[PDB]
Amino acid sequence: KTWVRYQETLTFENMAGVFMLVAGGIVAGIFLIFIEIAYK
Amino acid sequence: NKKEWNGMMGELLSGQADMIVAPLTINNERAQYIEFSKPFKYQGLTILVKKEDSFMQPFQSTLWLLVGLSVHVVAVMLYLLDRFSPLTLSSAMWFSWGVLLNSGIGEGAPRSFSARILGMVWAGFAMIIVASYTANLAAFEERITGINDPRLRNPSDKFIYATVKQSSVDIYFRRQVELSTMYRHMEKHNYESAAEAIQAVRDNKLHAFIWDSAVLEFEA
Amino acid sequence: GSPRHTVPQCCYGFCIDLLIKLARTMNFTYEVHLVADGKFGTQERVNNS
Amino acid sequence: STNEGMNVKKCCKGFCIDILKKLSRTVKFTYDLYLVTNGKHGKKVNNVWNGMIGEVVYQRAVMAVGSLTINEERSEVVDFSVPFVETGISVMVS
Amino acid sequence: SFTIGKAIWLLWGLVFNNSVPVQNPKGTTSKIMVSVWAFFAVIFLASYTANLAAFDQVTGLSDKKFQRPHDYSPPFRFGTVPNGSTERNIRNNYPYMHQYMTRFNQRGVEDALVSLKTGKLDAFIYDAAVLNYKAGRDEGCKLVTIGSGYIFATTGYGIALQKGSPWKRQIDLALLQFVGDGEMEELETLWLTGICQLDIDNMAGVFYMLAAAMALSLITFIW
Amino acid sequence: PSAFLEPFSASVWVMMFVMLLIVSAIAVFVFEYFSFTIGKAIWLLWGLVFNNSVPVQNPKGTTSKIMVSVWAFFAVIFLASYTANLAAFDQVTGLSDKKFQRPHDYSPPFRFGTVPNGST
Amino acid sequence: SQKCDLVTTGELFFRSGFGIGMRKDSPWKQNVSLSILKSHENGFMEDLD
Ligand SMILES: *[C@@H]1O[C@H](CO)[C@@H](O)[C@H](O)[C@H]1NC(C)=O
Ligand SMILES: *[C@@H]1O[C@H](CO)[C@@H](O)[C@H](O)[C@H]1NC(C)=O
Ligand SMILES: *[C@@H]1O[C@H](CO)[C@@H](O)[C@H](O)[C@H]1NC(C)=O
Ligand SMILES: *[C@@H]1O[C@H](CO)[C@@H](O)[C@H](O)[C@H]1NC(C)=O
Repeated sequence: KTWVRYQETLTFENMAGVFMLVAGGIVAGIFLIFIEIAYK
Repeated sequence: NKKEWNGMMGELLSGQADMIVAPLTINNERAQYIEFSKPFKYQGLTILVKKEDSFMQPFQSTLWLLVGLSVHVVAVMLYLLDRFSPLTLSSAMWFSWGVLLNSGIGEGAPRSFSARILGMVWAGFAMIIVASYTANLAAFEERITGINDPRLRNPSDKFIYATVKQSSVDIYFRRQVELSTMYRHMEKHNYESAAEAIQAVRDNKLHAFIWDSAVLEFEA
Repeated sequence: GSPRHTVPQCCYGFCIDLLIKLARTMNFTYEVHLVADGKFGTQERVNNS
Repeated sequence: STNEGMNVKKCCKGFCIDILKKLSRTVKFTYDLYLVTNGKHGKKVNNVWNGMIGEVVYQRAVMAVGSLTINEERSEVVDFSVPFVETGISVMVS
Repeated sequence: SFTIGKAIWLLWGLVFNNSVPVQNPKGTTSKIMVSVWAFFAVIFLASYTANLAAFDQVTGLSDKKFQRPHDYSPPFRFGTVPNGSTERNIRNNYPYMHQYMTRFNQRGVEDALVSLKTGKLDAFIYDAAVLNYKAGRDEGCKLVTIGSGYIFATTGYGIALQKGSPWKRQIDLALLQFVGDGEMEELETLWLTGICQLDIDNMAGVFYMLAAAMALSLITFIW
Repeated sequence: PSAFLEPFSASVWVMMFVMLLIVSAIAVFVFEYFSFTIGKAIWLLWGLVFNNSVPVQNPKGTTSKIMVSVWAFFAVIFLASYTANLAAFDQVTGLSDKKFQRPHDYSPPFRFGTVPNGST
Repeated sequence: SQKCDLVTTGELFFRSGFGIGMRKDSPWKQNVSLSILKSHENGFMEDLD
């Protein structure tokens, strides 16, 4: 009784590649937007 | 060429000890040398472990290019129907990427007297594709469970199991002749005390540890 | 159900082929008649004695 | 139709053949290896064995160098050596 | 303002709500009907996702699947080999399991292997390490056992001699010499192996219905 | 299911504010190159997640609609991951259950007892 | 295998021996028993299954 009975989508490592590919897609989209602005 | 003992039995046979108040393990060698008493503790062994998404790149890239070529062909044939009526190309691309956008865009409605059917079928087609994608993403080994495991007979750098150096549990594992490979695995990671084993398993350096049951229940 | 209506019909199946195999092994014939009721049989008390 | 047959010579390799060759190197005896023609590993059908148990127990073979499982009936009819590998039972599924 | 006869596009664009503007609703009745139809579309999409969500096997020797697979809809079957010690191990363990094997009999080792490769067999009780070898030499790591023999019998092999053979002690000493120097580990390393969401028909049928939709759009375009 | 700390975990929220600041700076740069999206870009960017925002008239230079579509696809896959997190989030079958040995297969443990020194 | 609504339950007990109900002491029982044993030793139930 005194010893035995007496008791008392992670986005850290899994979605790291998710963050890397989303950031790469964002950088590619921003590059396409600035090329579209510099063209027209 | 004499076999001796050490620790508590090294002091008992040499006169530096008279009464061992300790969890002494009953086996063949210690019962024939010294006398035993009534066993007050009934306790067994157990294994201490550490029990604590194919989006685009692990997912196969055939249907993504298929949807891209599909929306390209849809935009081309809607632009050709806008040519053959029964910023034109920019508004056509805006409509074709705003139907698929599925969140809200500041647009209008193009002249679709013979093209509203294609737009409504493409809208339902895009939503049933993303619904099936959500469905089959939502619908879609650390434990050891004993000593009878051939995965531990062929270990690796992940299947790490050890025991206390110079222990009676190691004597019982050495006595059985079919436990040679696990003995050779545990002798490479010999640990002195139990607190060092707890510190090693806490810092993600271990994956299994043979230890008595009630002590780990108290630690749990 | 019926007072008296028993006609010659065709019997086959699993036990009939077993009996044909038994008649093929040892040289004997048979004669299949059907049971009247549809009960297996228990130890029933009769109304007399 | 009958028990007529011919003596076909065939080559053997593998794990138990390596065990047989290492026993022929260590103990230095001449092996008389032949495949069994009665059947599989063994099952007693009305005091009639078959396979390696039927060859060893009925005084037609001396020993079983090849792979042979251990149960109660084979511990009763003959005696085994020390174990060297843990090959239990499992279930292959699709 | 096209709700005279052309309400089909507006109505089935408000089913999925893919950001398709149509008109500015000034009537209260129209917005109430659109809100009720949108709530119906939301609960219909919830029922559709519930239908899509509702649409290791044996984890022990005392499992109910060995009795009957009634817990699930597809049934399975299994069997062992005749004239072997595995059947005697089953008869010593459970004669009920021997009668389960007697109902679902089979031919042999290679026949059960062909039945596993072609799909004519679900489960097959065999040895522990030999099925691991067959899984390792399997092309593509397909045939994988449930575990590797955790709470199974875990038996071993040996060398059987005659009762009273004087050559037994020398063979025992030779086997103790072969095991206790790493030679048996070399034999177990050399002569063993070490190698070992998506659907097809549904979007194909959706593609057939899409081809029918393109045919109907071509019919409405030519007339 | 009292409160969830799994998707954002108070570490990704800083990246949400950084992306809001970047989209606001891009909107200021486009408005300088060229309409309430000068300092109010938060309601226009984060408001397009729950697909009932007010339609804002995009410029004709094909600038805002591409990043709106990218953020819309990000919101769709974020809601898909949220539904997957919700989907991933009788007790005792009998004597054949693994709970009688140890309920370590599940998260909560339990306990049981009979009469002391009895026939049970 | 005929219909799609006949699924057996998990309960299966009283697994007795179904055979042939024979008469009393008679010399025409041993040959029948040898024929049944001849059916046991070969694949007589397997092909009928
Ligand atoms: C079968 O026919 C033979 C004919 O000689 C004879 O033994 C007997 O009449 C029959 N009995 C057996 C052996 O089935
Ligand atoms: C016996 O008497 C009962 C009526 O008490 C009747 O129904 C039955 O047919 C009779 N026959 C027997 C022996 O059961
Ligand atoms: C076992 O071996 C015998 C021959 O000894 C053979 O007739 C039988 O078919 C084999 N298997 C069975 C089903 O017992
Ligand atoms: C049939 O049974 C008799 C004993 O009643 C026996 O002597 C005879 O050999 C048996 N014949 C065959 C073919 O089994």
